[PDB]
Amino acid sequence: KKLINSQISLLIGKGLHEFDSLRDPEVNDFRTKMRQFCEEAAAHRQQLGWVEWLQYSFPLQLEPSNRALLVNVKFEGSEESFTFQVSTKDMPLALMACALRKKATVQPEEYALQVNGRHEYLYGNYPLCHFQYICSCLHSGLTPHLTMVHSSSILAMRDEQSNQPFSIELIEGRKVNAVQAGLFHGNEMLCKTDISVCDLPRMARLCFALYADCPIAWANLMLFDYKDQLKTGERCLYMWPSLLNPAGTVRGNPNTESAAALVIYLPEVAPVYFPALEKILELEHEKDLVWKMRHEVQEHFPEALARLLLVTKWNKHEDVAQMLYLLCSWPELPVLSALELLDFSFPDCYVGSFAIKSLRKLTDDELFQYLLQLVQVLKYESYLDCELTKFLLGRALANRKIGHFLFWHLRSEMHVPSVALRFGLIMEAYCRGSTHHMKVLMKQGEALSKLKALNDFVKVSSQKTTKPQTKEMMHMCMRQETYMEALSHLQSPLDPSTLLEEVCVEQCTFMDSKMKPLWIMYSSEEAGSAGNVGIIFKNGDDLRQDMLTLQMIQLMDVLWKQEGLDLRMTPYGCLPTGDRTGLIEVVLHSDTIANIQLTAAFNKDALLNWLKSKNPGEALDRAIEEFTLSCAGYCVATYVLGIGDRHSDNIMIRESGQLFHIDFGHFLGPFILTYDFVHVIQQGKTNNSEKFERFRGYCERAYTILRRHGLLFLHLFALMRAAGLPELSCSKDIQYLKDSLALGKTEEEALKHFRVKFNEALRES
Ligand SMILES: Cn1c(Cc2nc(N3CCOCC3)cc(=O)[nH]2)nc2ccccc21
Repeated sequence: KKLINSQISLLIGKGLHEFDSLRDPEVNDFRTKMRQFCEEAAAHRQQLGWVEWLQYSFPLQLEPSNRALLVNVKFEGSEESFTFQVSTKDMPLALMACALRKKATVQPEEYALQVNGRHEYLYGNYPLCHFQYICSCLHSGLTPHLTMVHSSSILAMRDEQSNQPFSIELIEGRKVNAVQAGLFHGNEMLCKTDISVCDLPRMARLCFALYADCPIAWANLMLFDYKDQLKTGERCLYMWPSLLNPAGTVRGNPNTESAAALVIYLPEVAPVYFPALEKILELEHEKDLVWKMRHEVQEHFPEALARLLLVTKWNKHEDVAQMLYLLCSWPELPVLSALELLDFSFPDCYVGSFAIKSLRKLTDDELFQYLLQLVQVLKYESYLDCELTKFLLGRALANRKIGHFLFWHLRSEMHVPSVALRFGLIMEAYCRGSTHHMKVLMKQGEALSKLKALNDFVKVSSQKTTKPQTKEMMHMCMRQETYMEALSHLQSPLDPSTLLEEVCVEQCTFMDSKMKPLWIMYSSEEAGSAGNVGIIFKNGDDLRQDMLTLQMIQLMDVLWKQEGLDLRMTPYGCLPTGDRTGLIEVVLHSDTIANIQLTAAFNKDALLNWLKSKNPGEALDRAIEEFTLSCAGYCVATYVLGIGDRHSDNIMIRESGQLFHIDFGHFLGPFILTYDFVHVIQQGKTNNSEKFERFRGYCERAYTILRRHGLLFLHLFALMRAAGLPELSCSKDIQYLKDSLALGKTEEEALKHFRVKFNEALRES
């Protein structure tokens, strides 16, 4: 009744009074409208069925021949566990019907299979092989553990989890040192840094830059307000430190004490708004030809809308109204085309609304893949109340996994003052819709706060004393009441399906490096070996570049699995949580190349003998295949993304044989093919052509599949420019993908070019 308001403030890292203190009507209009939208989404959520509620809380973790395996099935009420044998091609209902007959001695449509000690469920018309939990148990050799949960238990859980030419007067400034004005409609100008007042578009930006050559500060603002009315008159521009930047935020600097301010005046012409859609509908040499053929583009080339929207004159109101008439009648564009329109080059709200309309067909799995890029588009946005915010919030309240990651993508960027207001207001609105999930994320917030204090304890002690004494100091600090309660019994921020319960204090350690990252181990009695999970807590380094690289490798694996090619990739979870704060998922039963190299007689034998120890007898044959597929997959991945600084310490190998990279610090500027890995692929033989030429084929096929989806990597990386990455800021960064994948060249021309690069790495081996 009263605690909710106080709980949001602690959770989002900013007090609710701070929004009210600004006295801005736009912020107040957002808080009132979004709350009603979020509460209506929460009202429909309670009206949903028991299976529909499972689709929200526990989304199906699905995979992107008459095998049989035993399954341990138990009930909610009793501790009785009935183990029986089933088939991999069987439906979950068949497993439920078989479990029903076991309890009869000692209807299945009323049950749902819950994964023991996990926030995951098995349901729907899909064979057992299509589930992520089943396939993971098969390679580990473990038997799946499921619990029968009746419809009444899911329904009871739902009830407990409920809620004239344009001119401006340049007055004065106040800066520190020893003013260029320009009008923009996206990435390009409207006039020279010479435009009529009636010839001004709705999404027009007035950009400023203060300099002496030495750049000092910049400031951008919208000509029209949130209520479609042109701004008048006097305005104070709180400048941001630094030629002219149109991509930057249209909101002033919050530090009104130290940052520079510029006073400007907007001359009154009448209370002139912008004409509504109803009124709009009535009204080198290649660019002119494309605009001439505009009707043929709407009828024959719908995909060419992006090229048509760049050629249209935004500085003339006649061309804008003519284009908008076609846009309202324009057919629905596919996912790939809609992602291109979200870029800063297309600022118009109607273009943005058309993109959202085309993005409505996205599945919860597809939305999760591009979620990071969609959150970045919010930075490019002009106003708080927009279609992208409504779409991201509406889908976050429809799927709890989406709502989990959306929150963390907004919470991690709260320390940045340019996005602190927007991201905080979106999180506040989401909390009004999901009251129970707000409490769930609070437990994660308490755990990360304790981890920061534990990392600070380690950072100080490691300098004062040695490594074994600092480890025991960390152990004694963890054993405390406050630490044992906050760090136990919570949903993992890296994966909401994974439950972190008991923390194994003795297994917990730290790396003796510059930032001192924490190693946190867990265990669950209900889950068993599935509950044995680890988390790496890092503080001081920016993990935004590490996550993006790991998300692209995850995307590569998804695109390869779509064409029936499983290159056994290891896409472990990486997620930033705050100011240089983040988490890394531990890939258990794996070690670095350096640790294994340090019995074997030679360096080439070190990796092979380790595989012979973990996979004995005929199990070694699978480990070589697992290594060959993973090496070929990561070889293309490290070449396309351009991952440099590669040594034995940043390359890891699983006990099953799977090879994977870690520590992605530098990207986008050949691929390493050292004989140490080649020796494993060739089964230990000095000369094995039949085993090497197969590996050569896997590298060539993986490269061609990514070339076909070449535009997808180009569209997503262009949207990530808003984040402000140090290695992904200029047009030269996106050019690396155009050079590595060779988009301009044909399928055969790029494959022949790839063969030269493949032989270059083999000659250096
Ligand atoms: C070796 N070591 C590392 C190195 C390190 N390990 C990483 N992981 C990736 C997931 O499987 C486990 C290893 C990812 C990464 O970026 N850096 N971090 C540590 C943190 C605490 C203790 C030891 C640590």
